[PDB]
Amino acid sequence: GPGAYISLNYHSPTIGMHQNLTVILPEDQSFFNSDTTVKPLKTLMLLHGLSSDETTYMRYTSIERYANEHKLAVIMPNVDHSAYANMAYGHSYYDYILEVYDYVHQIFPLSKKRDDNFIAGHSMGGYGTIKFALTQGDKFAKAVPLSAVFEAQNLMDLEWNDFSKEAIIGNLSSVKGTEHDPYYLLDKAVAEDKQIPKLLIMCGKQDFLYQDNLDFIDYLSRINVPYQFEDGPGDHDYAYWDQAIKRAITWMVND
Amino acid sequence: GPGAYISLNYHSPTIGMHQNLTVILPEDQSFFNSDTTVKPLKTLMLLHGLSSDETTYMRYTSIERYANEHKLAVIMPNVDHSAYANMAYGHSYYDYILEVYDYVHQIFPLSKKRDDNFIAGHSMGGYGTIKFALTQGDKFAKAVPLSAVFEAQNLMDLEWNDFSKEAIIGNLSSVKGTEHDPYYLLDKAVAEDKQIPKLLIMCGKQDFLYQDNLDFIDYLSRINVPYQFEDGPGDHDYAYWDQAIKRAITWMVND
Amino acid sequence: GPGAYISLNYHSPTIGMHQNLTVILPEDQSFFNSDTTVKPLKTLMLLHGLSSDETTYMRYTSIERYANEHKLAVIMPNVDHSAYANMAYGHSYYDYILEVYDYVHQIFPLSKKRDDNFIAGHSMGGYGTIKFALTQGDKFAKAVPLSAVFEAQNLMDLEWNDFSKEAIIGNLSSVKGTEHDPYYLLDKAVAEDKQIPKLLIMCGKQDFLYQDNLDFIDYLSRINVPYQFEDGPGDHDYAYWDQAIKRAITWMVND
Amino acid sequence: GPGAYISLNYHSPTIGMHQNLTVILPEDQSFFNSDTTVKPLKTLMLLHGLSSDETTYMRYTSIERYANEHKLAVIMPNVDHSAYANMAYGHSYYDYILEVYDYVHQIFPLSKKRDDNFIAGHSMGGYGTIKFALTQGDKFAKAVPLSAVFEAQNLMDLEWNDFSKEAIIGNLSSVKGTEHDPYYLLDKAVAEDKQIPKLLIMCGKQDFLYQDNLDFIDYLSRINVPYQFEDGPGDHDYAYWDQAIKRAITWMVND
Ligand SMILES: *C(=O)N1CCCC[C@@H]1c1ccccc1
Ligand SMILES: *C(=O)N1CCCC[C@@H]1c1ccccc1
Ligand SMILES: *C(=O)N1CCCC[C@@H]1c1ccccc1
Ligand SMILES: *C(=O)N1CCCC[C@@H]1c1ccccc1
Repeated sequence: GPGAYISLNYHSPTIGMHQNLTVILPEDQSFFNSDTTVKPLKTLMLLHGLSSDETTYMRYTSIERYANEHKLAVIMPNVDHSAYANMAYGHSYYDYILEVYDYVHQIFPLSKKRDDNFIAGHSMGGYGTIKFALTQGDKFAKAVPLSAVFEAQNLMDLEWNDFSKEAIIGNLSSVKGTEHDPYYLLDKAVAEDKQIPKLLIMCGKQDFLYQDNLDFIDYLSRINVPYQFEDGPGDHDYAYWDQAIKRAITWMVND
Repeated sequence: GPGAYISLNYHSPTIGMHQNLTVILPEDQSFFNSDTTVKPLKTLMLLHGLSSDETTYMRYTSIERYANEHKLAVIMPNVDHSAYANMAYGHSYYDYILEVYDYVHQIFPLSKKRDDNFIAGHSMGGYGTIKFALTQGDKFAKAVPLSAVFEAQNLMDLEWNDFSKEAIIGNLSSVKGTEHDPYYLLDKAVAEDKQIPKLLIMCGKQDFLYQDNLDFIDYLSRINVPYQFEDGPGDHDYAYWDQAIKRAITWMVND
Repeated sequence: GPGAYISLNYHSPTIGMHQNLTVILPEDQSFFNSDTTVKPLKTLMLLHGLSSDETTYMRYTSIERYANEHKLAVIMPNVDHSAYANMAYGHSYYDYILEVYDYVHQIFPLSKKRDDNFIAGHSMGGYGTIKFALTQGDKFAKAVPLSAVFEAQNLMDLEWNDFSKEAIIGNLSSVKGTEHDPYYLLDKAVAEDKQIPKLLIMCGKQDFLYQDNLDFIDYLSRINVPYQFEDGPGDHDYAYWDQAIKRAITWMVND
Repeated sequence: GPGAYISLNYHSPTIGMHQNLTVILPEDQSFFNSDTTVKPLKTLMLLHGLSSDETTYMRYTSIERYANEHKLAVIMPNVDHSAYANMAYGHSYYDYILEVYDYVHQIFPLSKKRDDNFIAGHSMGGYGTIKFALTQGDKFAKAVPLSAVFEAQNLMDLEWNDFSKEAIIGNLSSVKGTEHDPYYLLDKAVAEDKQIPKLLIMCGKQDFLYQDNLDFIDYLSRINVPYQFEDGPGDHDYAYWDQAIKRAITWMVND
């Protein structure tokens, strides 16, 4: 089963600039028959890590092959070094992901039902995934952080090439207890009885963030929030993310 | 002002291969608001000439700027050296254009009303435009051949690099009186009382097809088919088609 | 080390039209220092199968990841339904591959040494690979047919979607003894003592072309031409070609 | 004149992320002769304005047609909302432009002589053009600011969609006397007997930056810096920049 690979570049009203976006749209027989109603596809929002962009999942994995097999549309935006935040000094990249979600669901044949919408991503994108899962729980039925950063201070303190902590968080001395802290977002969601998407958290056992993942699922267990955790051999690279996204895609479309 | 520039590559069931396609999709406020119904856009099917492809209108004109002013969606397929024919030895490129039409109208917010759908193209694409206008009149309200080939044997006998006459028409010596002949298609459309689209025919006065164009509008006049004809200085190049397509787009979107 | 992914569209003098080409160019520190001459890279010409195009290796495999690991440049042209032949009724796609080879070696930092240049491909592209291996042996030190068609009459008689046998071979009754026959090309290469590139032949055991590959390597054995043959589980799909190409790239650069 | 349109995406060591870049590469015979030495092309570094990106010159002008006509290679990078600065809280985008210059001169057949290299851009890109002209005068023989901002404080105090002045300049209350201020860069270039490329300054008379351009040219004569200023009807839009780059390209190439 094949599909369409789509590169879109549009002027975003939220971030004030042209920006590239890539979309995988699997083929359906209704797309070629003008007398049939388009039946909308299940949709995955997929978020890249630091130093990656909207092209890197396509280049370094076989994701389109996996998505085609499962009739899953995949949306891959670009957010730079933003950590998926409305940046103190930068762009409103949190709001941007929400605009991308609304835009593709308006212009493409994508289901708008919560049960048909998922979010996933790796490293900074796993951090982004858990932030959206805990603040936009009504938009996604399932969320898949891969090799995620859950202790936000480890992301902000990283000395990554050309990376600016202050652009994201400004003057802030710590992120604990703020909108940047997944532990705070999680306590907030439980306290307000928000829907939390079904969680499949994956991380390779040789990954440097492996302890970070253990600490977070340990906290989830202690506050009685369900999840699936899958580890096994793997490091912090696209060889691991290629295999994990294949497993994640199978899990999201099947129950 | 702003819009989306879209590159699509999908596996076409009609031509049995992956093929690239370009789409210009102007922005509409309904595209960014999940609570409003999408307002479908007026749509232009735009056909390239021989040796061009799906990228060349973008590269050699400012078509996206003009389309954006008038909120006109533009579909630009690729058909190789086919002359928009179901080839004797090749691909079913006539059927391909009908497939592209149904496909983009299924997956994008494009109006399906006849009054909102137009077709245009230059040289071999003007030849294609008049063929679809005279055989698919129920799909297009307006048609704009630019520097078109109306006497088909000029194209079939043209001595262009790597161009194969026989791939298109096979062993046929002449194209007159066949599906490849716009005069025949025209006589059959009038004889069968088919709806024929509103016609704007343009061609520069220094173009080698100028006299070819004069012959065709003279025949249109003798069989009581209306048209508007625009000439003036210009040759067979993108300096002319950049100008001509800007004027054509204003004519299409305005009653 | 991540490198560059490059999409090129240029007007080909050989096939008389614009055509898309994709290139993977791994990073070399000399690319960032204007005062040095570029260290020319090893280069692989990679040929797609029928119904694929210049984007399908990127989309359905992780080839860029594998190429980056081995600092291997990769050239991926598009040749439609041509079977890499100068078509009886169509385009001169055999000559086209030679033009692509000359073009990318002129404009990119690619080694022009025979020992640094390789060719590979699957199905129709493995058939193309073996023809180029046996007719351009001075240009390639290694050749890797994957799931190749070696008995050409099976591809010509294949009834694939919109596939035209006469477009390639015209009025020929059979392909035995012609330029289209790899067995003839092999006998001719041995008879004239042409250099034959180092051969790695791969085919999945569940592939319908498996017996066709066994027949060909048996003939190679009987005329004392060396080769390495790799089978194992796998069918005729990109799941198989994703890791045949990963093994092939390791084999090509490590001699 | 036909040519190559090239999209490149590479992981930049300077800005720590994958980034897209577009390149226009006109044809020369030597690109198709394996036996001739490639003749290096004249090269234009072309800088977009605020809210544009690496695709917008190709989409909203006919620049490739003009460049092909004069055998001019054109490099179009993306620098987001950076104003071509090494940002206080962001990316090292000044250094990035220098990396791009070195990179494309290593991997493409581009002349490294000063007399063959030019720089141009509009609005924020005209501001960028004058900054590189006055700090990298040895890399460029000619520079063309189009509708530029010379009084840098107009750009920093601008109230544009999602635009962050503090990302660029930090706490600075004024830009005067700093690297962001073109008037200081000009006095320092004159003071240090630094080479100033030949200057063609263009601005439409209805452009809101027109008085800002008049002020700069009045200062240029006042201190003996030669220039040509070209005005005429035009506003701050791509309709004007389409003229102006067409005229600008003819001026730089012909000598
Ligand atoms: C993930 O996107 N991050 C970017 C570089 C590699 C992993 C890294 C990270 C490491 C440690 C803490 C947070 C982020
Ligand atoms: C138009 O598509 N054609 C391609 C090459 C230039 C003009 C040419 C044509 C010339 C004369 C008759 C038919 C086509
Ligand atoms: C390979 O490119 N061919 C295209 C379709 C799938 C395999 C097919 C082929 C099958 C049998 C004989 C020849 C070709
Ligand atoms: C140019 O790129 N700038 C972005 C918005 C429109 C013009 C604008 C600018 C205006 C005035 C001063 C500096 C920049």
